[PDB]
Amino acid sequence: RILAASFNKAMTNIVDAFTGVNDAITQTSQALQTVATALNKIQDVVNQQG
Amino acid sequence: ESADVSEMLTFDKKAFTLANVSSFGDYNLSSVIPSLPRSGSRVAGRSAIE
Amino acid sequence: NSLNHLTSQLRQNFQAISSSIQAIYDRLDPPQADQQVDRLITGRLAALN
Amino acid sequence: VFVSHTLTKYTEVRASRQLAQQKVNECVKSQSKRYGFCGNGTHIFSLVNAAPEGLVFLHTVLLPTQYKDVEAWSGLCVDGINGYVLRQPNLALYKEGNYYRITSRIMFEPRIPTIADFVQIENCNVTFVNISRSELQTIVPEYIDVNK
Amino acid sequence: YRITSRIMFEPRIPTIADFVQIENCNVTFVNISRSELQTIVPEYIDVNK
Amino acid sequence: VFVSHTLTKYTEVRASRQLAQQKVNECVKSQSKRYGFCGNGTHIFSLVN
Amino acid sequence: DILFSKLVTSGLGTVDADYKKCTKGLSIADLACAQYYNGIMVLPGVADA
Amino acid sequence: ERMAMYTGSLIGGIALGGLTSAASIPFSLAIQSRLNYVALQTDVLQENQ
Amino acid sequence: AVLTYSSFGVCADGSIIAVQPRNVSYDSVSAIVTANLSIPFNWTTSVQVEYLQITSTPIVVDCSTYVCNGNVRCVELLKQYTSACKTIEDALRNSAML
Amino acid sequence: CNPPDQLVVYQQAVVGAMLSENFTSYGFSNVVEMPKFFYASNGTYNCTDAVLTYSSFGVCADGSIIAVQPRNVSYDSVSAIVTANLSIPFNWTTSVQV
Ligand SMILES: *[C@@H]1O[C@H](CO)[C@@H](O[C@@H]2O[C@H](CO)[C@@H](O[C@@H]3O[C@H](CO)[C@@H](O)[C@H](O)[C@@H]3O)[C@H](O)[C@H]2NC(C)=O)[C@H](O)[C@H]1NC(C)=O
Ligand SMILES: *[C@@H]1O[C@H](CO)[C@@H](O[C@@H]2O[C@H](CO)[C@@H](O[C@@H]3O[C@H](CO)[C@@H](O)[C@H](O)[C@@H]3O)[C@H](O)[C@H]2NC(C)=O)[C@H](O)[C@H]1NC(C)=O
Ligand SMILES: *[C@@H]1O[C@H](CO)[C@@H](O[C@@H]2O[C@H](CO)[C@@H](O)[C@H](O)[C@H]2NC(C)=O)[C@H](O)[C@H]1NC(C)=O
Ligand SMILES: *[C@@H]1O[C@H](CO)[C@@H](O[C@@H]2O[C@H](CO)[C@@H](O)[C@H](O)[C@H]2NC(C)=O)[C@H](O)[C@H]1NC(C)=O
Ligand SMILES: *[C@@H]1O[C@H](CO)[C@@H](O[C@@H]2O[C@H](CO)[C@@H](O)[C@H](O)[C@H]2NC(C)=O)[C@H](O)[C@H]1NC(C)=O
Ligand SMILES: *[C@@H]1O[C@H](CO)[C@@H](O[C@@H]2O[C@H](CO)[C@@H](O)[C@H](O)[C@H]2NC(C)=O)[C@H](O)[C@H]1NC(C)=O
Ligand SMILES: *[C@@H]1O[C@H](CO)[C@@H](O[C@@H]2O[C@H](CO)[C@@H](O)[C@H](O)[C@H]2NC(C)=O)[C@H](O)[C@H]1NC(C)=O
Ligand SMILES: *[C@@H]1O[C@H](CO)[C@@H](O[C@@H]2O[C@H](CO)[C@@H](O)[C@H](O)[C@H]2NC(C)=O)[C@H](O)[C@H]1NC(C)=O
Ligand SMILES: *[C@@H]1O[C@H](CO)[C@@H](O)[C@H](O)[C@H]1NC(C)=O
Ligand SMILES: *[C@@H]1O[C@H](CO)[C@@H](O)[C@H](O)[C@H]1NC(C)=O
Ligand SMILES: *[C@@H]1O[C@H](CO)[C@@H](O)[C@H](O)[C@H]1NC(C)=O
Ligand SMILES: *[C@@H]1O[C@H](CO)[C@@H](O)[C@H](O)[C@H]1NC(C)=O
Ligand SMILES: *[C@@H]1O[C@H](CO)[C@@H](O)[C@H](O)[C@H]1NC(C)=O
Ligand SMILES: *[C@@H]1O[C@H](CO)[C@@H](O)[C@H](O)[C@H]1NC(C)=O
Ligand SMILES: *[C@@H]1O[C@H](CO)[C@@H](O)[C@H](O)[C@H]1NC(C)=O
Ligand SMILES: *[C@@H]1O[C@H](CO)[C@@H](O)[C@H](O)[C@H]1NC(C)=O
Ligand SMILES: *[C@@H]1O[C@H](CO)[C@@H](O)[C@H](O)[C@H]1NC(C)=O
Ligand SMILES: *[C@@H]1O[C@H](CO)[C@@H](O)[C@H](O)[C@H]1NC(C)=O
Ligand SMILES: *[C@@H]1O[C@H](CO)[C@@H](O)[C@H](O)[C@H]1NC(C)=O
Repeated sequence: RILAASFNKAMTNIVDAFTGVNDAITQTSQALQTVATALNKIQDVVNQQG
Repeated sequence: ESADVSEMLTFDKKAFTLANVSSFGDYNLSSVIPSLPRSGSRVAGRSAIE
Repeated sequence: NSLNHLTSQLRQNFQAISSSIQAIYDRLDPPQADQQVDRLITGRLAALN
Repeated sequence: VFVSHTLTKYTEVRASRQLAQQKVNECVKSQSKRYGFCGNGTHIFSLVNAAPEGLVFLHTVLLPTQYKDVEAWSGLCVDGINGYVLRQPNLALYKEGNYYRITSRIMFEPRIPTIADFVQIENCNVTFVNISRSELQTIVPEYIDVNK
Repeated sequence: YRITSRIMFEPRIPTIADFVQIENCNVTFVNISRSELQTIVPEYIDVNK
Repeated sequence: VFVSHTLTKYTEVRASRQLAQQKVNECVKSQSKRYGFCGNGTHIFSLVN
Repeated sequence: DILFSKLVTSGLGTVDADYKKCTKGLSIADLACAQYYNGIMVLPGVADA
Repeated sequence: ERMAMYTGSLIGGIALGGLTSAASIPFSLAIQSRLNYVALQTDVLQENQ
Repeated sequence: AVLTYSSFGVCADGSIIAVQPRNVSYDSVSAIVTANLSIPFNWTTSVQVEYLQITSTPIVVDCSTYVCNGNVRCVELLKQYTSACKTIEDALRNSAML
Repeated sequence: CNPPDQLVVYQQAVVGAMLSENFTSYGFSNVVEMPKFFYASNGTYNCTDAVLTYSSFGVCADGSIIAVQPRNVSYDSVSAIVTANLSIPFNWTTSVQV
């Protein structure tokens, strides 16, 4: 039960980090840091084809 | 290039304090352990191999 | 493919009288031939790069 | 110049595509014990989703939050002539109150000691638990000294 | 008799927990009786019989 | 031309950097049983400088 | 869909052209059809949605 | 500076044995534990160290 | 720090500060010894994200149209560069197929 | 006036052509409409195997264009620890992959 509750909380913060509603507090966790790194790499690819 | 290199460079103060030559007993590891900071303002220096 | 591209680049004139270095020195005095040979030198070094 | 730009990018994508296929086979389809390949902790499972020009992985790992201290022992020495060590090197024998228990060193999984959990060796250590055949029941509840 | 690891020579006294029972035997197996199994497994006591 | 030289070198470094991270996680921190990844024999421990 | 809309839409990037519309002339050619007139053909993405 | 802290932490991690209160273990025990990962050690006196 | 490069970083107000490595607790190989051992007892679930590119939009160019713009007289001059168009078109087509 | 087209070659023969107009060009007798181009071939569209493929498109030996599907495989699964009927492999075959 504790594992499931923790997983549900993490998945919510992941969607929040993809949108940007928690941008000012994303630095509080390394897990949220990986989302910033992933978004930066996707943004680079999106800005390079043309 | 500066982002993924920074992700690799992690630190552990707990494990760092075991960098003595005395922690390895009969195994001579003096050629690889960090050098003592000569005049402060830093925590470590290059080893006898670097 | 890489070798054929490098060898074929030797036939280019690079806006010179001819692609043959000997042909330039057979037609002009050294003061004028050297200026035209420099075109082949720069063009061929670009092919090597 | 354009061909040079495209060929260079195919090298970047080809390297990253092979890594993505390894992560699908080792982190998504299977469970991996290779440390650091599917996160930074103990891997459980992974999820994947489509992303622009690529894939996105959602690694699910376990991170410890609390620790338990146990007074562990290296092994048993019975009658001073019989030495015993645990069958798996990743298991540890410890004392809890008046009895003994066996746990994994990776996760705290208490287990009742059984005679099949030990491997007999030729000699003993000074650090082994001193015990006689008659009292071995206190460590292994199922043991019976039949021959005595 | 002794049991050792194939990767590194670590001798070990054979215990009944080191074996797995199977349905049939093979011609190359070591033939003993229940009465003499002690020679291979020193801790084996024939409770039955 | 200079941009081409730098990008091509970054391809070499990016591939070698990923291998270095794998060797830190599998040979330096943990003990590896993957044959040939951390030498040619049975791996015990690895150091880095 | 978040990762495909939240990020900048690649309208100015590599989007394949409707060749069936580029030669009809019923509207002035967009960026995709304009490149087709210069022989540049962006093939459909192998990663079909 | 960061390199010395990075390599120094990794070298010191080999001496960690998971003891309570972070107490360091003799390095002979660390080698013995890594040897056990290869094969279950039966040499009790550890002469090969 | 919101923007970083090597050992330097800047925060929201623009002050420059020195960046430090992330704190991590290294895992340790539990020793087989008579001592006091610390063993993980409670666990939490953490989700981490990784992005890997697997494809790039293939592009093929018709050499005759790009350089000659469909001029009939130009394509006749292009035929003298026998290995030019063939090498470019082959390189792009093979990469797209593979 | 003359935008570029693409020709599909298979076993030293032209089996089809991709066109921007609804014309039976290059002598082909059949033309079909695809989402982003017209396709001219000579074939009858009574096939399911593709000899040449690109992305979601493939062509049969007679030149008919069809939509290619992912390869069907059976994924391996972790056998759960539970009281129920379980399926366990019983027979095995040897396969060589290059
Ligand atoms: C794997 O990743 C985690 C996630 O970042 C690594 O860091 C550890 O993360 C937790 C939080 O997720 C930290 O907990 C916090 O620590 C401070 C310590 O003073 C405390 O004030 C907070 O209340 C909270 O407990 C944990 O300490 C942190 N580790 C360190 C050394 O800071 C984890 O270390 C990684 N593990 C591996 C094996 O790579
Ligand atoms: C690894 O590759 C092999 C082939 O090299 C895959 O085997 C194929 O698996 C599929 C799905 O189980 C089989 O299809 C089924 O076959 C039966 C009998 O014809 C039919 O009744 C089903 O409706 C379906 O068609 C296929 O025949 C089989 N092929 C071979 C040659 O064995 C296997 O699935 C792959 N495994 C993994 C884990 O990727
Ligand atoms: C561990 O190795 C170091 C480095 O080789 C030894 O230090 C050297 O000792 C020799 C003794 O003949 C001296 O000549 C060198 O000048 C020393 N070098 C340095 C850099 O200190 C050290 O003695 C060894 N220690 C043990 C206990 O084996
Ligand atoms: C086996 O016995 C040796 C001694 O013969 C043990 O080593 C001693 O361990 C204690 C506790 O760490 C140290 O204080 C002694 O100094 C050690 N003696 C020597 C000679 O090194 C060793 O720990 C035992 N090994 C096992 C696996 O139980
Ligand atoms: C287990 O018993 C042995 C003796 O059979 C103990 O080892 C002796 O300990 C004393 C006290 O330090 C020494 O003087 C002897 O020389 C040791 N003898 C041997 C053969 O090692 C041992 O201390 C007991 N183990 C425990 C964990 O209490
Ligand atoms: C163990 O006993 C079996 C008894 O059958 C032996 O196997 C027989 O060996 C004899 C002599 O070669 C053959 O004629 C029989 O046909 C074999 N029977 C079987 C089982 O096929 C076996 O050789 C003995 N093994 C040892 C090592 O004692
Ligand atoms: C492990 O830790 C326990 C406590 O959890 C230690 O027990 C103490 O041991 C000293 C020995 O002089 C006694 O004075 C204390 O009174 C003991 N405390 C309790 C609560 O019993 C024990 O010594 C440690 N053992 C090892 C092998 O490291
Ligand atoms: C597993 O399958 C077996 C049959 O292979 C099931 O056995 C049946 O169980 C029901 C229970 O109501 C009986 O009515 C049937 O007569 C049984 N069939 C046979 C052939 O004996 C069993 O229930 C299944 N069990 C699980 C746990 O999945
Ligand atoms: C090793 O540890 C001791 C602890 O007293 C300390 O004096 C010594 O300076 C340390 N070694 C180095 C090289 O810092
Ligand atoms: C046998 O069972 C009895 C209880 O009926 C118990 O007292 C005794 O200790 C058991 N024997 C052993 C060896 O534990
Ligand atoms: C112990 O067991 C053996 C059989 O293994 C038996 O012969 C012997 O008499 C028993 N008792 C003693 C004291 O050895
Ligand atoms: C011991 O073996 C005999 C046959 O020799 C059998 O009848 C008996 O049931 C066995 N003992 C037990 C406890 O089953
Ligand atoms: C890492 O640990 C050091 C102390 O060892 C601490 O000063 C530092 O602030 C920690 N973390 C970061 C992210 O800087
Ligand atoms: C584990 O930690 C959680 C979160 O604090 C707590 O609710 C739970 O009761 C703990 N479990 C144990 C066994 O200590
Ligand atoms: C293409 O031409 C065929 C044959 O004349 C006709 O049946 C079809 O309707 C046409 N389709 C379009 C979209 O022009
Ligand atoms: C395709 O078939 C048509 C039908 O008349 C035929 O006339 C043409 O020669 C054939 N050519 C090819 C490409 O098969
Ligand atoms: C399609 O192919 C099948 C199988 O070869 C064949 O029997 C049939 O005559 C063909 N035509 C139609 C309309 O099904
Ligand atoms: C794969 O499975 C699908 C759906 O069940 C089926 O329609 C198709 O014929 C199968 N084979 C191929 C090659 O797509
Ligand atoms: C396994 O399958 C093969 C044919 O593939 C058959 O000859 C053999 O008898 C089967 N074995 C069993 C044990 O069912």
